[PDB]
Amino acid sequence: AEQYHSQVVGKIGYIARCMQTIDPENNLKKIREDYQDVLIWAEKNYRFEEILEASKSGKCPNDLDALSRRSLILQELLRLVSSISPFKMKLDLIESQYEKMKQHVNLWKSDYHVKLNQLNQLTDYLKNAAPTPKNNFLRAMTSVLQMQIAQYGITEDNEGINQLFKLGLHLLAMANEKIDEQYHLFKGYVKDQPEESPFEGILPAEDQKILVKTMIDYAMPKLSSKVLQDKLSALSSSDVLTKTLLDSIDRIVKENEKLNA
Repeated sequence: AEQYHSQVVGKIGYIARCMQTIDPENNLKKIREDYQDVLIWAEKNYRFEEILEASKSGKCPNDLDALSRRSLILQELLRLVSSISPFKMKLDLIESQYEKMKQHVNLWKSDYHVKLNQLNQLTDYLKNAAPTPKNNFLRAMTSVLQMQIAQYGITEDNEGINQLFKLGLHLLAMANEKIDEQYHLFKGYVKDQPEESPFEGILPAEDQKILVKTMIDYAMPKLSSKVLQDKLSALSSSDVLTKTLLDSIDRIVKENEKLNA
């Protein structure tokens, strides 16, 4: 009996704490407007017994099932903001993304939810992943994924975002011994995406250098002359992995075929 209204007070506070975690500076006026009937009981110095009585007498929203459904929506919005960190979504997009989540007929079978699930699976795997070429490839693309979700959201049709999910999950499914398949996937991604330097501002400068060295060290054993070896080493001066760099390596690899039958 009194346990139920204690749950109502708890759920009211949980929603407010979720809102405070998302928006501590009170910038999301539209989302807070949707929850003002709940938030008001936590931003005034009501004591527990007062909110408990407010639930017993109906002065606050006291349908526990309805409060939980509203809470899960806000929890999914917080997960979106948390899952893209260290990248940040602008205020108006946070609120428009919330509106899409709120208005969905079944949010928990939507691709918004499934995309968040699979994004978290990538970041979870990367937590304790050894710095192999495969995982460095995956970390680079997962970071681009987070940045594109922060810019475009998680609800609209985006072939770039789906391709990053696809290629990222494929790297995770690849065996550590399928080296040529890992590089073919990664090189293929950089060539097929539209940005000339798709990792600048997204990866740390040292991570970009490691990617450059990974491409050089992969192609170097194939070369059959010092002249072509020197041309490839001349490319290792680049601190950024660009589409141009990859094409310049492929031209050297192509020239090497003239020295082989």
